Amino acid sequence: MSLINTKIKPFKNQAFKNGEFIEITEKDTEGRWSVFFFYPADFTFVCPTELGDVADHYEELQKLGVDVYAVSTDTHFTHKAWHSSSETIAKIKYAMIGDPTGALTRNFDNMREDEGLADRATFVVDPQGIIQAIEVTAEGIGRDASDLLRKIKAAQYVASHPGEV
Amino acid sequence: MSLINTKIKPFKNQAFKNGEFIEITEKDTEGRWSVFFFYPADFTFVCPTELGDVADHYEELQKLGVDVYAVSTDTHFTHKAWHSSSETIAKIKYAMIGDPTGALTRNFDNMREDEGLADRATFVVDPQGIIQAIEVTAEGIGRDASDLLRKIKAAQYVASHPGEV
Amino acid sequence: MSLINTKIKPFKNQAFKNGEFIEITEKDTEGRWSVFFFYPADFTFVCPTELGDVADHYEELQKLGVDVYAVSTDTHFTHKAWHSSSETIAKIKYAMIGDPTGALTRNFDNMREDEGLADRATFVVDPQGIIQAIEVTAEGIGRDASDLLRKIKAAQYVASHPGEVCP
Amino acid sequence: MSLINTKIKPFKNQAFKNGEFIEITEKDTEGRWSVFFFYPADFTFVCPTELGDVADHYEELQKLGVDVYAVSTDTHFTHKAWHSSSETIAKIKYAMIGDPTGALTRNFDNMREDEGLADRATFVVDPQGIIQAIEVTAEGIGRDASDLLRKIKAAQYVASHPGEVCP
Amino acid sequence: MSLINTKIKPFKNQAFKNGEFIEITEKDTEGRWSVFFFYPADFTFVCPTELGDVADHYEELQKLGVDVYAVSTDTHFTHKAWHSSSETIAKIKYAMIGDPTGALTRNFDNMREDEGLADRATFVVDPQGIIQAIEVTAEGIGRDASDLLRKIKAAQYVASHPGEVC
Amino acid sequence: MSLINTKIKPFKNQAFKNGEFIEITEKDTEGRWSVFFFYPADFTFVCPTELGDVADHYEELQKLGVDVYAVSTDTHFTHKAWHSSSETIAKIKYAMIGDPTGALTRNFDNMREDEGLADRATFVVDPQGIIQAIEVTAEGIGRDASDLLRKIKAAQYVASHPGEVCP
Amino acid sequence: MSLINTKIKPFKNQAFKNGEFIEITEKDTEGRWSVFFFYPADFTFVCPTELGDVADHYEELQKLGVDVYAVSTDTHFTHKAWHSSSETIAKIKYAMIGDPTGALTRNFDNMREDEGLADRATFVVDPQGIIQAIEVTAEGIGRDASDLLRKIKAAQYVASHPGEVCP
Amino acid sequence: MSLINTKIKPFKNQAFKNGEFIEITEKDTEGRWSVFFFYPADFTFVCPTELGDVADHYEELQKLGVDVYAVSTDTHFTHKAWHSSSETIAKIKYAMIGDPTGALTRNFDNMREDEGLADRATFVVDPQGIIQAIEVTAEGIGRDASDLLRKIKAAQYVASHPGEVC
Amino acid sequence: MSLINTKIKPFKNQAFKNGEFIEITEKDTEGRWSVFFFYPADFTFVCPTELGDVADHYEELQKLGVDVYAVSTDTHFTHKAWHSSSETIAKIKYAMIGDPTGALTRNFDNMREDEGLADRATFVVDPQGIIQAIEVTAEGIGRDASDLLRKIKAAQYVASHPGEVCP
Amino acid sequence: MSLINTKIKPFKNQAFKNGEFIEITEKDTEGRWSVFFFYPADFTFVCPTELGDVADHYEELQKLGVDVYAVSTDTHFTHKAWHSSSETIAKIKYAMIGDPTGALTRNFDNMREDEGLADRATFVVDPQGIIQAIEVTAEGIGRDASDLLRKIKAAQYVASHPGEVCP
Repeated sequence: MSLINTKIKPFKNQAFKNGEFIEITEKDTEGRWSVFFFYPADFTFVCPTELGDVADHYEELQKLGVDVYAVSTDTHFTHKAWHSSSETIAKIKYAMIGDPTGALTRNFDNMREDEGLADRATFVVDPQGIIQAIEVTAEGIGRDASDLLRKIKAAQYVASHPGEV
Repeated sequence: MSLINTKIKPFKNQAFKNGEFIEITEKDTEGRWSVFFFYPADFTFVCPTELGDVADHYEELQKLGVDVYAVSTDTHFTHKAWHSSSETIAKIKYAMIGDPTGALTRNFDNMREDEGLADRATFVVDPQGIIQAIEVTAEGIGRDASDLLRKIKAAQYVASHPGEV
Repeated sequence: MSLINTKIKPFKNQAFKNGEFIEITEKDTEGRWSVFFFYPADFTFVCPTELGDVADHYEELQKLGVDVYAVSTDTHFTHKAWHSSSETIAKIKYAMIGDPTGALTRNFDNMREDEGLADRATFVVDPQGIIQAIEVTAEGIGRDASDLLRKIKAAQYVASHPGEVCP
Repeated sequence: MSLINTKIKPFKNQAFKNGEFIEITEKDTEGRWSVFFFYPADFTFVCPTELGDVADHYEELQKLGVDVYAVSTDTHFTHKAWHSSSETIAKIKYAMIGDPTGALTRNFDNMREDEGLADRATFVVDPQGIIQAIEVTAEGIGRDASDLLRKIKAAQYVASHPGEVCP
Repeated sequence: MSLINTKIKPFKNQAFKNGEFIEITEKDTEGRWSVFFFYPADFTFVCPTELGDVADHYEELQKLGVDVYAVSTDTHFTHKAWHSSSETIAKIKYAMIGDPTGALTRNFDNMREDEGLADRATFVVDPQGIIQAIEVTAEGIGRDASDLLRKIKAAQYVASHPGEVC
Repeated sequence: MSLINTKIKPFKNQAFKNGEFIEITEKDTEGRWSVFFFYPADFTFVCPTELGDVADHYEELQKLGVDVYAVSTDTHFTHKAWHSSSETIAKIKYAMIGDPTGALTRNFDNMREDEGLADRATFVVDPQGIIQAIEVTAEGIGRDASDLLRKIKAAQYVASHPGEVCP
Repeated sequence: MSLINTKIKPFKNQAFKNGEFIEITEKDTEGRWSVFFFYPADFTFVCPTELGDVADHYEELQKLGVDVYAVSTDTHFTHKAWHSSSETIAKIKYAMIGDPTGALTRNFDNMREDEGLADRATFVVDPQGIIQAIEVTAEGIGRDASDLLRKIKAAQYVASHPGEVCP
Repeated sequence: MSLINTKIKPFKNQAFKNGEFIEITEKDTEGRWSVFFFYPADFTFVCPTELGDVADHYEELQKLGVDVYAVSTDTHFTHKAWHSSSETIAKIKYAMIGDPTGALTRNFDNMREDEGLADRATFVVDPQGIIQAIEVTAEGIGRDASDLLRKIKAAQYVASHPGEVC
Repeated sequence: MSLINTKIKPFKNQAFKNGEFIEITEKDTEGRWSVFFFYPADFTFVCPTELGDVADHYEELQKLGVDVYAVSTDTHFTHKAWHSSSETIAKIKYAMIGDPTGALTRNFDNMREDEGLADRATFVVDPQGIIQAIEVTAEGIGRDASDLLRKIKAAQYVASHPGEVCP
Repeated sequence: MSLINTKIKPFKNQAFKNGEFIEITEKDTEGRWSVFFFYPADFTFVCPTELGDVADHYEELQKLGVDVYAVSTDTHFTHKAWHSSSETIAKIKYAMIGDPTGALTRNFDNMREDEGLADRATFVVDPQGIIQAIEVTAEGIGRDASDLLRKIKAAQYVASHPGEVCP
């Protein structure tokens, strides 16, 4: 059974956001468009072009009323260090959630059970909590932020206008 | 458990391809890059911009050595009629698979069990049979063919060069 | 476990009738004689002589107080397209139900599980919902509408005169 | 889970035919067209027009290479007595199978479980054993043999010459 | 797991009695001694000596306040035909129950599953519904009606005079 | 499920016979007619008319090649005492089996579970081990040995002469 | 799991006592010291020295307020016969319980399952129903009534005088 | 579900015997009469009359070819301390087994689960390993060694002279 | 599933303290710092340096408001005898708990299942009942009380003043 | 179910050591003294005094023939970053294992299931693989490396002189 068009499960995770630690839950996503951006690990040799691309469009997403949540199995302590260490990660101003339990990752059925890391997946959730769009990729295959931006605009248009030609 | 990075299951489905009925199986996908394009139904009032967009890039995909498989719960008899009826569907020259049993749709966990139709999903499969990229969307939210094209080129680059910076 | 002389199971399917879509249920059948006409698929190369033959007698069936329900595993969107495409299907004035779930087909135990299509079966249901006549045929074997009419008239005769047969 | 286009299940029943008892199995039906004719009970007040109709066409069915098997839940001993009793049943020259177990009746899914009798169903089986036509009716609703004969000729035509007919 | 000294299960069966069809249930057996006489089938070549014997003793049984119920897997329509056909069955004044479902036969655990016919068994049921005597035999083995009559008289004596210690 | 026309289950019980103890098994019943005579208990106040009646016919039964086995849930030690105690039981020359475990009683489905005693049942078994006749009665209802003797002669006749049809 | 220091399970058995039958239950043991004396069978060739030894001390046990219950898997009818038969058993004035169902024997976990008889066990139960002493032996090994009497006096002493510490 | 007439389960336990530690197993009991004497605990205020009685009769038991094994849930280290401490326990010449695991106690179904101590029970085991006599009592109830001695002699007589019918 | 940072499970054990027996439960540890000190057995040849070390620091622990509980699988009766026997154990003024059930030992997951003795483990529990420090060693490896004392002072400091220390 | 004196379970984890990644298994530990040092997370604000204190004594441990294994639930990619970031972690010359699965942490029963991080535990393993010493502490309570060294030397002394303690 697919996760498309289903309500997101509850959670409690700590996160790093613009130099301050915070706690996000499913309560925070209510009445807001949410974007859960899963990625495997921090401090990897792979280019963080995907996270940096979303950082560029984050001003645009905030104007649409869309929150962004970068998720990974590393701790939020690690996210703070990787923000200060890397130049590309310094650009992001959205919440970077840590999921050492893996609970939030397993809610979206997105766990590499052998590696203990999250697969590369992007989810789009409406104010009601229902998942409207999913995108999963293998390693080395990037996901485009401008493509994501179009999918969100389409989702907001459908919620506004049911049954268009 | 996710379908990402798993081998595709076996199948036997009839299909319509450039004016001729044919039978495709998992044997045909072996040694070839395959793209399974799921969509709910034929003769709907919704614009088939997604199928028409892939038709434009089909010349380009064939040069990369990539086969395309449009899948739906309607019969292959219905696919022939919709090819002759519609102008946008007349453009496609790839196989349009019919899945009235739903077996091929349920192999990819992509069934609307209430409606008896397939969800809007796109899959990318390598010559080995392993799924490298997944994209699922709700109705009204289109998927971009140029975005898909980039994800395939990336997948072929990774298969060629393991462990790039 | 014969399916004859049993009350029809409840259902909720979308259908196409006279250029507009409608929702049909078991609530619509009660209080009226119903005829569920199953066929495997739309846009098949085999002729719809059976479907067109019922369309000719539909004026007589409506006069008798009998509704007709053409059922198939295709969508109602296809039923609209196949109505405009073919001449024989353009004669159809009754509802053409779509059953992509197969639920309505499985209620009558009439599903080809391998193919995922309905078998060629015709059922006659009284106002109470009880099935009084069944006719199932293989591919290529035609179902006569004139014989169907005779069975309907016989069923209505027995309903009007219960236990008054063969003296 | 329809019985149409499926191979018949094996059986072993006693039967009465032309003044002597015989044992009939699924092996007797092999390589030959068979017609299983079910009816509820013997010595009923209902007129056996359906049994008599097939008896008239039996000479014509034997020319087509078609065997007929009348089946009921009564014993083969009972069938012999009903042959000597009624003048309509005296016309019967085909085998009258007794099915007190109900096994043969339940193989065709044609048992009135609460009554312990078979329903009025007619089946057409090809030499391969595959069921090509089914016809079930309620009490009082007659099954005409002329339509059955037409269905058999159609079935034999499709088996002989696949790839037809109308486009 | 025996069937002796147990209350009979409820049932609904059609039967033929003196040129007329009737419906018997467990309600009809209440407040009366009953005798369920199972036999395999009608119109068989085997001698109907067993049913003919009970027909002779039926006058005696009706005096004792005992009803007789001949049960079989054949229909009640056949019982009527077999009554007019045979001269031995013409002596039958008691009810001939038809059990095509087999439910009544299955209540007494007396069914040949592979044959679909009832085994030749005899049961004696008191007014309370409790089974007091059981007799089962194989094909060709005769059941004596005079011995049955003796058992019924003994059953009625014990019910009337319980705890008489010899 | 009926026990008529079924092979007896295997057993190993201790028994008292003719002033000495012996062990009886299903091996002893092979190739011989056997009669299993169940009764509830020893030293009861009820008159043992049933056991004494069989003892009178035991001389005749041995000429027919028939063994008798009186079974009960009491010990074989108790049977020896009851043989010496009562004058009616002193007539018995056949084996008196004790079944304190109740295994042999439960093989014939003849146990009063709440009481822990056997019901009054009599079984006739042929040399093959198949049960040909069953007779069960309630307390106070006597079982006739003359009728039992008659049933055995009928059983031996049918075994020797299969399928006798009377003219 | 040990049965020592546990409340006895409920039961309802028929027993022979002093020339007449009676029904014993767990209700009868309430508010009184009880002694359950198990032995395998009646009319055995083994000398009943154990039962006769308790009969000698029964006069003394009744002064202590102690009831005795001789239990066995034989019927109470058999106990009456064995009371009249043997001279050693004629001494017994306490209740001789019969347990053909074996329920009371299995309450004390004292059944030879393969044999269908009780083992040689003796239990001492206080007014509360709690088991204070257990004594089990094999065949041929005698149980002393004098030692049993001593154990009861010790049990009554401890019940009256809890936690006695010797200086 | 009784423990009478059943072969003893195998075991491995440390024990104290005559100022020296030893390891006893089921192998040591083979070909010899054994007496497993369970008691709850060491250093208790209750009188050790039961163990003292067996110590007096131990010479008699060794003549009969009978070994004695005093078992308890305490360690064998404590048994040594309790041997030197008390004067009644100083009479003990037989082995004092320690069973802190409780395995040997659980083999005889003789454990107070909530207390974690063994119930006061006595067992008599023949050379074959079969249990011939069992005796269990509650706290404060004395076990007689002279009666135990009588049972052992009776057990040896029956083994020697089986089927002597009086 | 670590025991660190978890509330201790409830118990009820007998113990010896200053020449008299007492019952200790989880309720006695409430509102007070507790130290559960496990060791395998009494009267062992191994030198009790670890027991003696804590006895020297017990006066210092009582000032900090810390109770000490020496635990083993031996009985509380045994602990009394070992107190009078050894001169090192004579220094003990804290409670010596006996755990013959092993329940208290198994609550801390500290049982040598094959030996039936406790392992050499030391636990530190706060007034809330939460375990703040664990230390387990093998046979021969000593646990020093000076390090334990330091760990307790650190635990009391963190409880008093959260938010430390080094960045 | 104490974890002391048990053979360590097999594992396969990635690790960081001296600026390069390596794979460590139970195969690497056998034949050598090993020390598994668990800590909850990298880049925590709390000081790594415990981790730096072991780095000071690592020259002495390598001389004693002892390997050190720092374990945590973070990736080995973070261990490399935290090595370059902090001064105290730059002193680390031994392997720092990553355990994102938590498998290695769950082998030692040292997982905070709520937080998904390892508890502060230190284990000492001999060449045979048997665990000889365990030390677990809460957050804020320091683990002394000088005390750890003493336990190691004690474990090696007992291994060299088995059963030669405390005379």
